[PDB]
Amino acid sequence: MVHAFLIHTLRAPGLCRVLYSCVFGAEKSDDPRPHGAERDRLLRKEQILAVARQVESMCRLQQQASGRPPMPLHEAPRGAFRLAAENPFQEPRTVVWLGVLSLGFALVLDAHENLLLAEGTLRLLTRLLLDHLRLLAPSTSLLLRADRIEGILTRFLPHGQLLFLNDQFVQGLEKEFSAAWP
Amino acid sequence: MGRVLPMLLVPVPAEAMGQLGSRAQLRTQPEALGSLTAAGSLQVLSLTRGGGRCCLEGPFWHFLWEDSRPKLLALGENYELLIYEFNLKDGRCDATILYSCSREALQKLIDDQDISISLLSLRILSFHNNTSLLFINKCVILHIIFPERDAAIRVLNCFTLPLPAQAVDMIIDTQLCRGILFVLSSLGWIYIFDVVDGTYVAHVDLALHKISSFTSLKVSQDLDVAVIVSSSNSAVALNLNLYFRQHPGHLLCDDPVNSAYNMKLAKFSFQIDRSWKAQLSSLNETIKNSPWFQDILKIMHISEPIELKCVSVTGFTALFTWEVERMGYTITLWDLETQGMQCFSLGTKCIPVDSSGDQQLCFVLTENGLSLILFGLTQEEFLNRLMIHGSASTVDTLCHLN
Amino acid sequence: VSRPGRDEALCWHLQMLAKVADGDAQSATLNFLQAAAAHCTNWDLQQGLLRVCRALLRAGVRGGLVDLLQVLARQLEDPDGRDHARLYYILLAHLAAPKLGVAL
Amino acid sequence: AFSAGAESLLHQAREIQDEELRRFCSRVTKLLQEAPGPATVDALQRLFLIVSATKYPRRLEKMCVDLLQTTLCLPASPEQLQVLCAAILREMSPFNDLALSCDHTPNTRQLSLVASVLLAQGDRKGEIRCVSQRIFKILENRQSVRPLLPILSKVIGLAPGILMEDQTNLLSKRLVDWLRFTVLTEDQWVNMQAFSMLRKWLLHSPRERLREVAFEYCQRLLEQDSDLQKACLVEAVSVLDVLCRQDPSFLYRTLSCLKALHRRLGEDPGSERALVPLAQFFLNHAMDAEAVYGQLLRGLPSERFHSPTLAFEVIHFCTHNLALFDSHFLSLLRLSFPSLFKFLAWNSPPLTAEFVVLLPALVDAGTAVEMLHALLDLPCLTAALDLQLRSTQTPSERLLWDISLRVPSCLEAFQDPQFQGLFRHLLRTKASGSTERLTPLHQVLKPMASCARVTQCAEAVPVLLQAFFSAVTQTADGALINQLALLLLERSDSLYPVPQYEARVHGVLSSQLLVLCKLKPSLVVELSRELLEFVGSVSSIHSRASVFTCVVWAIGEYLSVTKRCTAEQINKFFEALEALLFEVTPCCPPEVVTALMTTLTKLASRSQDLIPRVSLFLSKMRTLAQGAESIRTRASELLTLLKMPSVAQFVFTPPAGVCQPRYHRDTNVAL
Repeated sequence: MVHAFLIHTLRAPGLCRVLYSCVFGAEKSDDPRPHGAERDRLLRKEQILAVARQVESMCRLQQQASGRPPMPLHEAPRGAFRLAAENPFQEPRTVVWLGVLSLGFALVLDAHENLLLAEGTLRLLTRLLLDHLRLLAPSTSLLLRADRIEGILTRFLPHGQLLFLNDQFVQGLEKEFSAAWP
Repeated sequence: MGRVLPMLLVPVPAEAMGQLGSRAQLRTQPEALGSLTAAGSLQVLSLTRGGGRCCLEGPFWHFLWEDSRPKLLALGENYELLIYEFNLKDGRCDATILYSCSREALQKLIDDQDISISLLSLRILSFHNNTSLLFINKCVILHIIFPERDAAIRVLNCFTLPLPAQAVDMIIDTQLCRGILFVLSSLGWIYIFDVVDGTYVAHVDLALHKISSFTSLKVSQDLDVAVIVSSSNSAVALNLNLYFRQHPGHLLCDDPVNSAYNMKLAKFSFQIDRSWKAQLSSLNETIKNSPWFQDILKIMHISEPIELKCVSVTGFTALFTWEVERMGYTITLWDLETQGMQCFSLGTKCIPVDSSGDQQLCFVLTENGLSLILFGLTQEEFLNRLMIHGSASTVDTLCHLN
Repeated sequence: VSRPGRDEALCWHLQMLAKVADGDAQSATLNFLQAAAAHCTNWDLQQGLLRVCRALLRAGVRGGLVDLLQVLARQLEDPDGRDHARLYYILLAHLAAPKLGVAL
Repeated sequence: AFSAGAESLLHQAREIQDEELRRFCSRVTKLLQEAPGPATVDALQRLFLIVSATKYPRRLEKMCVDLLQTTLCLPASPEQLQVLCAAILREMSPFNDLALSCDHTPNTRQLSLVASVLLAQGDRKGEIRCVSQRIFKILENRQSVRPLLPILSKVIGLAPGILMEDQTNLLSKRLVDWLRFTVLTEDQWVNMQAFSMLRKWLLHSPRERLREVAFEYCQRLLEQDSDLQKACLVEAVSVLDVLCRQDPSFLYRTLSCLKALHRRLGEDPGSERALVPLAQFFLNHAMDAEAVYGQLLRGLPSERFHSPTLAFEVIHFCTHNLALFDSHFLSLLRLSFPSLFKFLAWNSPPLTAEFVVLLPALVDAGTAVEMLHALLDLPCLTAALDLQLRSTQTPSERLLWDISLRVPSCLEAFQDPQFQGLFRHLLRTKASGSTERLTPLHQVLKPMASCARVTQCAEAVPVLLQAFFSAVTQTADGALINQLALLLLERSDSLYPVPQYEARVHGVLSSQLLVLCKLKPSLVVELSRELLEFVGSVSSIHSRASVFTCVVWAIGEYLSVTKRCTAEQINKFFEALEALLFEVTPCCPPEVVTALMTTLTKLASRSQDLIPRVSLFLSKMRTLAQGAESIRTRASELLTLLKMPSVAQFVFTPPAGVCQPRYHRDTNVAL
């Protein structure tokens, strides 16, 4: 599974506020108070924000205590973690990250999902977002142009599921999406 | 090893014990020891020397001394309530009658509250600060007040029991414990009402705790533990907080932005500040660490006591009284937390004296007189503690008196 | 005693608490001290706190203190403060009023 | 990256005025019903930004909401607008005003968009069942079905049974026919989706042909092209383990497959991560205790401790199947703990919140006397591994290490034959006998003991110590108690000088030796010589300023008259205390003075003669005194309160029940 895909800022060795928080599902919810919208929205927002903070902590601590070119495909920081029930998830989940520059994209995946596939897919997606959208100066192209991100994930990441795409199948999806936008 | 520690801090000859009643009650201070004779005469043995007896004659079958945690108030056969004052100045067992109430006036006061019921029986519940609570007709909890300047007895509150007449007339005990007025119905329920407002603030399912005929129930002075003694010499004690929660069906009683949302997202609630330095404190705390009345603002069977009326119940202890003609008086002590019992057998000429106060140690009137029964205290240990507390004169007195 | 007792200036509060505690306002002081018990990690505050308890000792307060001193003795950090509380709790629980002023 | 213009756009999207919001909704109304051109997208993007970046609900004018819903229901809309509207309705959720429907658009991609709109609601109005049934009905005709399969997968992720048995078998046969090439056309296009959710499908939920082709397709993802190969090996092993779980006979098949793979999986660098699922499969269905499990416990962490994700996998396998641990597995995990400590040295942040659970799960009878030292020498373990990296790496690849600090002294000391055996014990893969004090190696590793990674490892030792003690404080006997006491008495001032390390090990060890003493009061009695030497030395109070208080308090209180005690031991201990008090009066703090007064005056009230000694010397110390105020005042509690012997004889040796809050109210009931 993948509960959500993220793009969030990463501080340098200012709160970490998710620029793009796509939640790929819902959770069962019953309080005696009638089922509202404020409660559910605030829950499904604070969970993702907490995951973003945890990935920021992991990335920063990895940066100081790695020594690997302190401050590039396999040269970016990578790692994994595990969450805490009721702080704030129901079913506990693993968190996968791969930070580039200052845009740490994360994946909240269930314990019955492949880790190596998660890291490979997050790598390919962050390459695609760095190139197709090219926000390495006009960062406004990431918030006012959220439709590009929406298109990219809706093509490659259908409904919180990871695919074992290979050269021929990536060629097929490249034939699919390349011309859909100018 | 619970035989006795039977001390005696004042003597009383058996000449008066041949004249006193079968049950008695003592003030917190040594003010009197009044006992009820079967002939209706109220005998008061002043154990405040020589100790002569005073007699109060009438058709009295219920009374209670002024328990200010002696001013005796009693109701006759004609449902006429009287208040007589006894003064123990210099050993003079002299008494005077201060306040009297007639049955016609009581019915008039009951009717003036729009209660279309004739007073058939009045059972007392308390007498504090000249204010008396009475469960009139077993249904109307009329809180009388006999105020200063000979003001008439007017009910400052009169709330009918929020229950049907099917169980309203089957009430037994009316106990006031810091305002949580409990009325016990003999069928096995305790409708905890509040004398301040009258609401059915809660309800306790004594039946769900699983005999019958709950004769009396004792409330701890902190409203913490309640023990109900039926007419079958059986007492069961369960915790109010646990007995209201474990069966709650019967109980009718970036930094901030995500944190306050954790306060209002109540499906779950984060625990959020999700670093990798304050997530170790959580592990440390988990490893290290690994009531009911707030909203309403084993079993004792001695293998038959006549009147198994527990004297008082504290947070961690419970003391009871049992008297039998065949063998004498059996005094019981139960530890609420430790679940231990100490039962001692005494002589056949001895009756309890309910210390209507703070000292809940069984002060049994024995043949020689006053006798405070304790547990576990050796004579050497007790006298040593007195000496470590005061002079040797007290130790000499307590060693010589026996 | 107005504050719940979660401040970092507890080491400065307890000094006044000891210098002023008496038998007038019991329950509020006991509640404040009970709350502050969890916020004492260094020996200095753990001695100011029992200075407060000793002040109550000298005042003569009897009831409830059999539990405040008990909880302090049972739930502090340094052994010396806990033994201090044990001794002072024993002194209040087993002494008559004058002998405490003459034998404590 | 992060432009201030981007931050301004986000702040504007968050704090858009209500009147401005109404104006924007009106613009959307007049602009969507009109000819939707580039203005349509140029406004929809801003609408998405202003709705997404607001946590609190934004229930704008209804007309906009119905316009978006109808646009989703309007087939003439382009792909861009349809996707953006689907995001609009999949982010604004959950609303109780779900005017949408589950059969409002015929297009299959638009059907996927509608499903994404619907599923983000929740079970507040029975939605998920409706969406699942509608998807099944829409798929009941010819399908294609490949685009909508992810919605199916997510639904079964959130709803395990609403797919009816007939519908479930329909999905099963569809997937089986959809199985078939491999990574190493429309048919292969559906094969990719068939592989992409096989494990979840098996967990939540022709068949002979299924066993012929698709059942072997799990390994065919790997066996039957480099990074995806790594990403697919783990999936293959996990799917094999899932088949073992759903089929007991498959456990032996997967075990045999792992044994066959052991030719290379145990010898191919860069493929070590595939053994963690193999280890899990062996635990749920035990691997080679020497080769496979041996590498998993002690082989891997001594060679590849610098990969922060591999270490998480290893220790998470260790802490996720501790419940199903076996006796032999327990012995194995109890054998190689110094090597498992390598990960905590190198990869502490993602593994300590995991050792806190693991540590009480491998406690042995006698390993504690060495395990405390293993925990004590952990920052030095990190520093030794860092030197190991600096002295074995080709300069070309050396980026996967730290060679960016003070090398020369430590590297020279590595080749210095004075320290050729102690390092081979600190860096050991095993602990089968205690070693010497790390003071020499501590002086060796002065230059690096302040690395970032060593400082990281230094912060996970206190909590692990607490876990270990709380697992042993409840599992101790006499020999263990005495050994631990001696261990702390030694290690008090014998620690690696990593900043802010000894200040925590001191606290834990002292405040838990207190716990041991309260577990057995006779610790001070049986420990005459060591404690006597310690108190008699001024240097103990001059270098252990916060542990000395504990030992002097324990000695002062636990010299109790009430069968191995002798009357002269009190006098000998009093001699040690008298010498210490005379000599003393980080040096001894204002706490040691008061504790010393307390110990002396409360140890001389158990001796008949020593009361005059107090009146001569402790009275003198009071008079000279007449944290200094506390020192002056403390002694009164056994000078004035021990002048009288009867009261003082018993208070200082109280019974077992002065602590529980109701044990004495009857003891003043004797008047």
